[PDB]
Amino acid sequence: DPNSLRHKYNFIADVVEKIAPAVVHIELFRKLPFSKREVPVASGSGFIVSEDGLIVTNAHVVTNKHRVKVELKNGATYEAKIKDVDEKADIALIKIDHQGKLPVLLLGRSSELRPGEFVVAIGSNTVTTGIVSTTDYIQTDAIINYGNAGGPLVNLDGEVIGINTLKVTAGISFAIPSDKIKKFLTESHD
Amino acid sequence: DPNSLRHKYNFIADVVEKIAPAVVHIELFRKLPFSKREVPVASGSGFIVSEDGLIVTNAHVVTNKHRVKVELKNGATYEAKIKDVDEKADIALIKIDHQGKLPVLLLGRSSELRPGEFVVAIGSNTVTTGIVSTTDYIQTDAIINYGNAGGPLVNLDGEVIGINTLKVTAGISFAIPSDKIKKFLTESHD
Amino acid sequence: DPNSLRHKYNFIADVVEKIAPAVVHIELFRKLPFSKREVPVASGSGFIVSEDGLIVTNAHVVTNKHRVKVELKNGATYEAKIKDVDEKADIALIKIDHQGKLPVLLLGRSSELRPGEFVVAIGSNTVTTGIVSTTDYIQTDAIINYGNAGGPLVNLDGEVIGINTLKVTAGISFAIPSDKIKKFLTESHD
Repeated sequence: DPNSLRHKYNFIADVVEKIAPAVVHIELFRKLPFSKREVPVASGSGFIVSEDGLIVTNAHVVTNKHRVKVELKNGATYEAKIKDVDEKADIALIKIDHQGKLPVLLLGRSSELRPGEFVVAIGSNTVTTGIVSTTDYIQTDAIINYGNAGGPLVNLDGEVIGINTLKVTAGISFAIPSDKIKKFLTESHD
Repeated sequence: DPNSLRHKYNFIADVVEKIAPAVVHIELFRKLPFSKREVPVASGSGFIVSEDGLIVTNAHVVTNKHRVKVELKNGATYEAKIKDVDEKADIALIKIDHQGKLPVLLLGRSSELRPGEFVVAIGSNTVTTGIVSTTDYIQTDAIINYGNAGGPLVNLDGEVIGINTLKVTAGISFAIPSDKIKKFLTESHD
Repeated sequence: DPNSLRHKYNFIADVVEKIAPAVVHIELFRKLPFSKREVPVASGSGFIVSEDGLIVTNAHVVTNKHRVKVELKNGATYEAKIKDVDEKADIALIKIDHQGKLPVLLLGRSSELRPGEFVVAIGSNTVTTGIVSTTDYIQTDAIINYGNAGGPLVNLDGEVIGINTLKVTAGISFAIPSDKIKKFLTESHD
């Protein structure tokens, strides 16, 4: 039955299946006090914004300090390189040397978001959904935790319209807008 | 693409765009101890149930005590007047003298709610959504906080079927039913 | 208007109306210290997986210890009998002697769940909804509390794809999968 409710109405499933591949797991490693032996300090999610392997996450998953390894949905790990890390903006860009063209999430214009729009908050995997709760930051219903922090908050078209953050206020989560990411990204390409 | 998921399925956005104008921000002001100088004690949301400017909220946003100012979505502030405040019912009615016909939210019959119905919880702006979790009060999934307390909980037709309240139990929010509001409202018109 | 949003899009209401009858309220009673006088120790939900009145819940609503009474949506109470209680699996099967064929929830294959699928978490009544947050246990957005613990987590077809559990982690609820239930159930029929 394509007249069935499950087929007719799992539009979030449809979005997640489309974006999961471009969402990646990031791990921050620090060196032990007087050792050459590094160990993971921070873990998070990010996503790919370019075929050759540019990746964006927030400044908490990645900070210029440490060493970063990326792991792709498929399960191959990759030493990643830190191209830029704006702390004020809470955004980070890293690059991995992948063999062949990668899958990419396009950015949506977060000024077009309408209050009430469904969005999907996704990481590495773990996915929650909700709506845009306010027209800075984008606020939302959707739970954000360590499973999806750093990862994208997307609209029903599969367009990144935020980065998930762990800031929460009275049940409401906060994400950095894609418009800040657009900005950040163009000012790095300098 | 009107075949796009974002167009096809943002029905909550569609409801919010329709009701936002009739949802208003209320502020309760008290006089300082021995001064003529008043200051805001309480803040909340309400909505309009009549063109000339009758407005309903709960008895926590407004209580016969203080002084109330209303601010409309558009941003004009207005001294509001307290027409009735049932404490047992946790409902309040106030009136503002607006220049011209205002937008109005109709009441739905909250006995018709079916378990599982999507409802939208809205304030001033900030919006959350969920479902009716139980057939007194209407219980629901949707987060209610200071952003939308006092404001309406509506059904997918844009009909007020509750007032948002800050009572919460094991994750579940409570709203005063429109049927109590209908009651309250008719017993005031006395 | 069947072109109305409320008619067009309350698919969760539609599912809940279909499954509510097969969802039941369970109560665990223990004997007072040196008395014949028993009193309720635990309360929960379950559901029916057979016309003659087999019922499943988790091992927390029911444990081989106590005495169990079932109450049906309609409101008739029934002494229930404990047919099997796997503690490691956190599943329990009980049987009630009902007069006539009861309504039954079929099991879906929880390996078919896709991340993002809407599911509905239901008890006795109280209902919450969310999505599958991870491909062991099924994780989800939906609030699970005492209102629906023990009860089924279902997919949009009305197929039980989990049992609701009170385990929670960073906002995310856990349910025992239908595939474990299938397993459990066939190994009991021994």
